Amino acid sequence: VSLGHRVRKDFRILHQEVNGSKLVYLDSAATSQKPAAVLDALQNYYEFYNSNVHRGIHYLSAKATDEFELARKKVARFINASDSREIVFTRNATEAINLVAYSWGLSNLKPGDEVILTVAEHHSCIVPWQIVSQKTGAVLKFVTLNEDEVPDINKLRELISPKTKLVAVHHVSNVLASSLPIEEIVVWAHDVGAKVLVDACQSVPHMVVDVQKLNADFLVASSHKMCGPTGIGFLYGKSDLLHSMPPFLGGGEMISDVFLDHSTYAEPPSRFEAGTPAIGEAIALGAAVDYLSGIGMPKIHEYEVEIGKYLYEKLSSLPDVRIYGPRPSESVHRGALCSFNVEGLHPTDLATFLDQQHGVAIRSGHHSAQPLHRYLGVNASARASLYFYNTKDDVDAFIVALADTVSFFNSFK
Amino acid sequence: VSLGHRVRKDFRILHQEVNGSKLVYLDSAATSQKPAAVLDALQNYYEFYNSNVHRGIHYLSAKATDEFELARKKVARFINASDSREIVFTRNATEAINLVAYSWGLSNLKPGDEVILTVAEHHSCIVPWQIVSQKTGAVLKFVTLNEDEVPDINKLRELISPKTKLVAVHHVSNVLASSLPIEEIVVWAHDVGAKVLVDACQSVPHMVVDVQKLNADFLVASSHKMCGPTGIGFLYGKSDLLHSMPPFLGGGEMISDVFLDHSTYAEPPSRFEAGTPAIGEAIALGAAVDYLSGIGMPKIHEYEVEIGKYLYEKLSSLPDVRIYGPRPSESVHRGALCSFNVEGLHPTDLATFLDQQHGVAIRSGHHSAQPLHRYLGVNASARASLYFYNTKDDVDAFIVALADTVSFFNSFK
Repeated sequence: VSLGHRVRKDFRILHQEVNGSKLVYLDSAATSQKPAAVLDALQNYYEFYNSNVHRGIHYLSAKATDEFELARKKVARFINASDSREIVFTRNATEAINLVAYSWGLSNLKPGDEVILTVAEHHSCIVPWQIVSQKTGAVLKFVTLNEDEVPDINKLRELISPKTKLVAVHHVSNVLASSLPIEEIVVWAHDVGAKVLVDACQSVPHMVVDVQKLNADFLVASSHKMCGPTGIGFLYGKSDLLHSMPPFLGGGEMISDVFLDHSTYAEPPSRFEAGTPAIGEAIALGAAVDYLSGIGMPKIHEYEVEIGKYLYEKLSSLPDVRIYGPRPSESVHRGALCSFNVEGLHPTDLATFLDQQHGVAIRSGHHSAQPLHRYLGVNASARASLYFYNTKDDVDAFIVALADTVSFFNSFK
Repeated sequence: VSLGHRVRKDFRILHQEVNGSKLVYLDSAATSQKPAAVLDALQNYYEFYNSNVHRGIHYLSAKATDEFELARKKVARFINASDSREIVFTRNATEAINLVAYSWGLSNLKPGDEVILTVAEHHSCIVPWQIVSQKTGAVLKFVTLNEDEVPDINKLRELISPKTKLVAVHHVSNVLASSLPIEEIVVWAHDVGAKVLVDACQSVPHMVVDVQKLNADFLVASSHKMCGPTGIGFLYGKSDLLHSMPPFLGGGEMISDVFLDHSTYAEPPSRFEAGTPAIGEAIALGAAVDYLSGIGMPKIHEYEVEIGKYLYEKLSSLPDVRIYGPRPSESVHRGALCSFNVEGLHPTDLATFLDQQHGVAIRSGHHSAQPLHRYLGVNASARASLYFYNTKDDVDAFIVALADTVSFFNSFK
């Protein structure tokens, strides 16, 4: 029994019919589905010990606070943070990136300072640093792709100079499925005195992530892509860096004392957590971490390797299909997703027909990476993305359905 | 059978023993408990149609998107917004206040501009404006209390001058249980060109709220206090005002087009909703709105006035008890909470004993209203706070338990 066929039972949502067909869900890169264990944890919180956290004294509040802070610890060890106080809870990675931009960026960046991105960056890792640029006078340096449709590592290294103060790049690309050598990027950046923000949204759900091994200064991720609930995500930041940073959001809970004239602030991470947090959601994210850890991130990543290659191979075997990004090898690792287009056909037509006639769920669009599509020469692409609850059977059904969809639209010549 | 005894069945969490005693929950001002209907809607989302929202072609996405946006309309209807596009989803009211402070505040407040608050303001409606003041040179004008321990409405009106640009005050106080004449205050502020932000966290869950009648410019509230999940809250704002406002958080979903050099932004409310939102939590908040509406907010308000009055009377019948805020009368109405202290005893001792020996859950501290307690001459107070699932029997148990607690600690003096 493959991993997918073993865990499929845990995910109630996959066991239904859509538009007359068995659902085939291949959009996990937009968001993941949740196992019973996570939903149980969420229900058990609300039904048995919901109360506001910290300084609540009474039994339910003490239990709520315990589990809440315990979930912070679970996330901390998942990414191997040295200290749980280096984990700050946000709504999503987007907010987490904004926290760094507002609190650290507006506080450390001067006119002339350089921030390095790639053209394959997600919008949440472009727009905040655009606004920081417009406020501070800092300049954005973009790393174009090479012949293998991945960010050019020597071009990136060339861009690292004493003017560089920040490198904000993806660990894994949500479109190209390519990875960056973060650990060595961090060394080159640190040699110059620059900080590295890692957009780890597509790596944390799918492979082992070690922030100490990476030595990254900031790392961001979203719960909803890693079998956890919507409405929570997290920011990792080195303790020393967080202690240096001013508050982002202000108000209740993040303060030490409040006077009419001024207020004093708590230390991280409470400094950056203003008002009542996503308590039940944090606790269920903890459960998602327990669930993923129970399977084993090595087991998951190795499985995604096999089904990802299988998806790449079968998709690429169709004529007129172009898959963006690198070709799989033992030197080039790919995430378990393919962004593609079919000659003469619009990806929205593909996605629509796949869903309506075959119950297959993919997405069409720029996938929040419009500049990348521009550099590739298109406005949109189709994307099939897997998680460990997908199977080879899912890929086969998708390929059959896609071949039928292509045949349909081409029949009109 | 009273409303409380009618609906208690809906709330699983109330039916348990803590510390050997039947639970008596009197901490709803800190957070509320959730009816089965809300939890079911949350579970139903995750088990059956979880998918990312907007521009998603496939069946599950279309359904999630429809329910997500329907939930936005349910919230707009609940507070009688004229347009659902005037509702912006946040993590909590604190964030919503921060949105206004950052987006509207920093781009409209100049050195010398005045912001009017009261000394009874919640920390989330104090600290963001302190920070804005520090950044723009604006100044805060605080309204003190009168002999009835409510904000001096005379001193408030007199503070209104051509220098005031914003009045940011509570609708109902989370400590005093008093209310402010918001509708009138809006008229006075608008006559000098000032905006009004209503902190409606203690009004939205407990009574009919009509933003068009109030004619408020901004209004904020948190889901977790109104039978909804943690992790979501909202900002209401007039469409013209929201349209004039620059983005707060930047990234995916809030954009129109993203280029390497700059980005354009969507219109409200998408403009202010960056990255994947708390999709499931928003849907559940809509279910909470459906639930509260099914009971009836006038019926809820009527019931809280009765049990709130009952609580005040019983508590004030105990010797050496002082309740902060105004006395209940035919002209002056209190919310269903009492913040208090007992002569010679610390409120933390009261709360701890009540929980451990009697299973009674209340709160001790400054309840994120520190300048208010300072003003009143104390560092902290005890607070018992009710919702419509509380009964007179709960109040009787509390008073019995409190009398015993007072007896215990005074037995050593």
